[PDB]
Amino acid sequence: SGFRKMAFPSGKVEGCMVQVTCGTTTLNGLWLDDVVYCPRHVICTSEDMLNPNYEDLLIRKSNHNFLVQAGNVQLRVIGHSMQNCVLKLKVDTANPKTPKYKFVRIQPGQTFSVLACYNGSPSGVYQCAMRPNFTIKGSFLNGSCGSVGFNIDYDCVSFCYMHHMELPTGVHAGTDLEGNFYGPFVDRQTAQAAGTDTTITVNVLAWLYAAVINGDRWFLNRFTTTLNDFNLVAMKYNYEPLTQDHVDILGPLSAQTGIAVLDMCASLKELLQNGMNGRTILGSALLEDEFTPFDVVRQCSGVTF
Amino acid sequence: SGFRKMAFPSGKVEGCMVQVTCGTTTLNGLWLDDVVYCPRHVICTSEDMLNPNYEDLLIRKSNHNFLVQAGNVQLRVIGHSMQNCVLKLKVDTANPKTPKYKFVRIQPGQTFSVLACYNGSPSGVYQCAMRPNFTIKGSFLNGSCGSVGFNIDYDCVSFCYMHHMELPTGVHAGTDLEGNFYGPFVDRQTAQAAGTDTTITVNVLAWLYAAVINGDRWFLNRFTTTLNDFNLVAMKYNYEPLTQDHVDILGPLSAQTGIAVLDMCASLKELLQNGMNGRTILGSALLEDEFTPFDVVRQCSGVTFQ
Ligand SMILES: *[C@H](O)[C@H](CC(C)C)NC(=O)[C@H](CC(C)C)NC(=O)[C@H](CC(C)C)NC(=O)OCc1ccccc1
Ligand SMILES: [Cl-]
Ligand code: NA
Ligand code: NA
Repeated sequence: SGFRKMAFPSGKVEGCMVQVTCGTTTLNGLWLDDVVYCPRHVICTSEDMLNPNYEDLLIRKSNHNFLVQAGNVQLRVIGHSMQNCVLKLKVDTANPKTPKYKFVRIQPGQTFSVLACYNGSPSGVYQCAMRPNFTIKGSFLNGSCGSVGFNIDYDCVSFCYMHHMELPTGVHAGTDLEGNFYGPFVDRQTAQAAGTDTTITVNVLAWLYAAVINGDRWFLNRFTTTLNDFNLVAMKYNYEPLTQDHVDILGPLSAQTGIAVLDMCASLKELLQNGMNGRTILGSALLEDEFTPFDVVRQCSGVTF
Repeated sequence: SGFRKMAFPSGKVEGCMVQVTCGTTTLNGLWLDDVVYCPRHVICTSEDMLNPNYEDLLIRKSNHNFLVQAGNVQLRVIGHSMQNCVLKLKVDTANPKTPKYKFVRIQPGQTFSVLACYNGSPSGVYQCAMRPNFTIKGSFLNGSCGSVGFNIDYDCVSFCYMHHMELPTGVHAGTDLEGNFYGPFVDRQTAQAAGTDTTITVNVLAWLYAAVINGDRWFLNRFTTTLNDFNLVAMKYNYEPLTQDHVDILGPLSAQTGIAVLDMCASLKELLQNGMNGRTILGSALLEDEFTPFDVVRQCSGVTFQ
């Protein structure tokens, strides 16, 4: 028993992290097969970052202007190209530690593990969610750009996030590994802000199921509701709408615990309307929304990789 | 910016995890150099879990009664010995993935990463703290025994915990890597219970300093306190006593933020009295006590958001 914010084991990703330096800028790169992926703003000076013309800045660079270091070994760059907001540096050696992997783009509300890195060296690992406002509440300091987020399935690493920037409220923005930003953000030093966020309803419900599985039941009640009635409450409390697909996805947990989703929605309805009355759930005084239904099933059944 | 429960990258430990089987019992082992470490209760049988005589159980085993599997490879056991509550199986192959490592026994309040494993394969990684009552609040299922806790400050893995058991409140108990339990617990299924737990005061103060570093001051006040008056109040909320050692350890965070330690103590006193009035601190509505002063300096900027 027990329930913790749990990240995937990071070893398969650790073996892919390298240091990329261009001019005075050093950040992290991801070395897979014979290509190193990193943020394209590595080629910028501070002057450039105000209003960068990335097409123009890139032609001015040669393969020897990119210094790529895997541990204490320099990698020789033999080509360079841009894909959206990601730079792709072809190197002369395929990474022998390349895991089975694919690039995926995730949806808001989905969770992933972040391997925070500095100077090409992994430093920490933690679990995040893509927020509805397309930010992540990460923990990043200067030099963390190029750190990546991922999920694992059996032996396949699904890379979903590359870190690019911090917004004024202290939350973070980045791209998929094909260089497309999550959210309405750009890689230039202009006025940008996180939009108003909302709470991920289906994940709160998943975590209430985790609580019941771990013996925390005080919030259960005799009542049920309907999707329409509950979604009017969700809107009121800046919760994401609950769809029928969400209900279907929670089906397993409903069957296991004997609490129908709309039954649990009646519990969440009451928690939103009344609060927790001084009590806690799984050690939290807030309604936690960064566990997905899959995360709950995976942790409570001990799936391995 | 930001503040997360941050674990160490687990790869160095993943490369050491193996499966150990004796009889019908399978759990995890830790393969370092030519030795596999695992909980000695792998040699128990179902009928004899209350009062196992481990010396008598072990003398009846040969090396080939232990099946050690590293991924898809069977390792050959060529010797065995018991050290306290850990079994040490000598194998015929040194682990080529052995990191630089050491064994350290930790004190209550210290934190570490756990790599939860089943059948020698990793499931996930998370942060824990050694509670004042010598338990940890982990996430462990059947077969998780032999999973380990560790830190990796400066590219050396310090192993500090090996998982052995779950107590009735759902919390967890285990040993250091020399096999000595944390706390008064024994590897027997006789009735045992964790002591009343308390909050790790020095860690709460560290986390309040982290909040200031990251730009939040709403919880501070104009007051101060003596150390003794603080402890008289904090103990009424089941907080651990704050010692002069703890005050000294908080010095660097006090210096970076300009908030004297006993002034932060006065802030904590008021928070215990008032709650948060609908506010949060670093994304929490409770006072967090599983970040150490060392953890805050590890994760936070050296420059305060003034
Ligand atoms: C090993 O994988 C397993 C891990 C647990 C998380 C399940 N450990 C054990 O099975 C362990 C073996 C004994 C010999 C140390 N037993 C326990 O952990 C046991 C609970 C299990 C059966 C779920 N706990 C236990 O016996 O605590 C003592 C006790 C006894 C009676 C009443 C209260 C407490
Ligand atoms: Cl310690
Ligand atoms: Na109900
Ligand atoms: Na020791």
